[PDB]
Amino acid sequence: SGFRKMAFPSGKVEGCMVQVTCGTTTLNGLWLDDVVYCPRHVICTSEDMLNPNYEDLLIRKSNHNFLVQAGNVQLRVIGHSMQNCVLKLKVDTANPKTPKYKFVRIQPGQTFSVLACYNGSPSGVYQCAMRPNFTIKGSFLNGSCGSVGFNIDYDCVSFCYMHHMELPTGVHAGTDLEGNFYGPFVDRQTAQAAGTDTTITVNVLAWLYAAVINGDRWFLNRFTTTLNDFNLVAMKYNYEPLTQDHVDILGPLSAQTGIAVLDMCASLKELLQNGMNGRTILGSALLEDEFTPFDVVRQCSG
Amino acid sequence: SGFRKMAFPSGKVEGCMVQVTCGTTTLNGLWLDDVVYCPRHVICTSEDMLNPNYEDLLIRKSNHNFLVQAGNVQLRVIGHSMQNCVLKLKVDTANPKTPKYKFVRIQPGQTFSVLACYNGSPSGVYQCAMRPNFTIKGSFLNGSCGSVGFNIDYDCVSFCYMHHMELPTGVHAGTDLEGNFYGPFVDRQTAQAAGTDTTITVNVLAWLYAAVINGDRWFLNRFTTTLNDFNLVAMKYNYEPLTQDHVDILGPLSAQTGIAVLDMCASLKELLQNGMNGRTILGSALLEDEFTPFDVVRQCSG
Ligand SMILES: *[C@H](O)[C@H](C[C@@H]1CCNC1=O)NC(=O)[C@H](CC(C)C)NC(=O)OCc1cc(F)c(F)cc1F
Ligand SMILES: *[C@H](O)[C@H](C[C@@H]1CCNC1=O)NC(=O)[C@H](CC(C)C)NC(=O)OCc1cc(F)c(F)cc1F
Repeated sequence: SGFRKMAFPSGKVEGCMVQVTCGTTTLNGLWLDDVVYCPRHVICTSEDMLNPNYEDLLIRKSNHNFLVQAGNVQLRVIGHSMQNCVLKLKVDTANPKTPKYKFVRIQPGQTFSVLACYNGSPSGVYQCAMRPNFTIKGSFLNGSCGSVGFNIDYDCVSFCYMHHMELPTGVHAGTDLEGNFYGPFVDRQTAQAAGTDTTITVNVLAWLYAAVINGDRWFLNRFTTTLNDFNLVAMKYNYEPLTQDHVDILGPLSAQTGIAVLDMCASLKELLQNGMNGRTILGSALLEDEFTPFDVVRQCSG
Repeated sequence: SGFRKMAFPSGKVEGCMVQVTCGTTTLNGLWLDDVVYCPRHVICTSEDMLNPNYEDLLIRKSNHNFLVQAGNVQLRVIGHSMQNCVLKLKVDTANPKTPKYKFVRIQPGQTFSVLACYNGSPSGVYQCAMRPNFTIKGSFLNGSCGSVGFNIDYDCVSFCYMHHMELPTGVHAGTDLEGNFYGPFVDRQTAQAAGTDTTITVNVLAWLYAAVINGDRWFLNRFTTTLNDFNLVAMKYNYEPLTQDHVDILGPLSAQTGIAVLDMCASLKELLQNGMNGRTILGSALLEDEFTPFDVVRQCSG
């Protein structure tokens, strides 16, 4: 009973967070086996940030320019390299707490847990969706770079995000763990604009199924719609098109509730056209689009 | 930048969760030093649940009736006792991962992180407030009992909640770690009603300060109010009275934003009387009351 935005338990990742210092710049790194991963802008200084030439900056560095601190213990850096926008620091000690892990590059609309960290020390955990415009709506202050996002599946941690920057609109941008930015962003100290965002339709439908599973039924109707006709209304309200692949993904939730997917689409259409009229769904006065179908199944039951 | 509902990192608690089995009943326990804490209704059966006599049920049990599983390892139960609504199981092994910890009984309006668990295995983490009617709005399924709520302060875990039951309205009730229920509830398989709930005024004000710190200023006004006059309007909208102690607690946030507390009260009064007119605050169309002043300061900065 109840439905909450829920993060994965963070213990397996907490044991991987370290502090990386280069000069007067300190941020977080991810320590897996004998490698530490961190954002390459740790090697920048005050005037570098505007438009840094990272290959030049890195060639001017040596191993002893990097300070890695794991709790109170200093780790010796014995090699360094740059891969896209991430720095990889080889250290003399393999992390004894390295979980089973993978690196994954996620698609827009997928969610993950963020372990916000400062100075190598975890601060809090929360759930984020990769927006269609490749930003996330996080909570990050100075010193948070190198915090990572992840999913957990049977004690295997899939890392999918490393934090690098904030945009002027207060949203956030970063890379996969191979250092490739999500979206068009670059790691420079400049105001960068994201594309216009859209609402993740398949997630809104998943969340309406969660509401029914939890006993919220007031928005259902007897009407039905075609997929093409639903997507015409979706365009008008800046919702992503719903594909047949999305319909199939909602299959299990549709089977558990007995509500056909295109039936739930007819409910969403009426909610988009008439509003909620002062009612709420799962406690929300706005339609929620940061729960995937997987998130709903993981948390709901019978 | 950004403001998110954020849980504490859960690693220190994950290493304390075990499975407790009595007969065909399985739930979660908390393993600290050589004691396992769990809800006493683990010793109930099908017909016991309606109105169990727990002292009778426990006198009919012996140590070997309790199965404790820590991961794959079985722990030997070498003693047992009941304290209020919690069972305490002495085991032959002290938990090597026992954090520094305290047991605390919290006041309504305070928040904590919940580590939802099933079969001794952590499932997810989320933040909850103890409501004025001593329920929490959680997400708990069959098998979740014994999941705990906690706060963390400089690597000391303060445990404040253990989960025992759901109410017919879909909210949740439980005990402190000494086994005393929050609120009037009892651990019987019966429909129990909570008192009428009210909104946590000091938390709503804290969250309005978070919005200003984050650049949301549209709800401010030039007007001001007295505390007595604010509390007359609070009663009309089912808000808790604001005390001078609450005003003092909001001191730091007021000093950082330059907005006097009674000035922010005048904003809240106008929001209560006129609504938001289709605008949002920190992404919310409803006023949020599950962030304490401490939560805001912990997460916000300059
Ligand atoms: C790394 O810790 C930090 C995270 C930021 C800091 C505040 N909240 C965050 O998420 N990342 C940065 O500070 C990056 C460093 C660059 C070298 C990549 N810069 C950044 O986020 O700048 C944002 C920015 C910059 C300019 F110039 C603007 F005009 C607006 C703006 F939002
Ligand atoms: C323990 O795991 C479980 C947690 C519940 C199960 C579903 N969601 C939860 O949070 N606790 C219980 O099942 C307790 C056991 C009692 C012996 C304390 N019962 C319970 O929650 O019942 C709720 C209930 C009971 C009756 F009879 C009703 F009519 C309504 C109702 F909500």
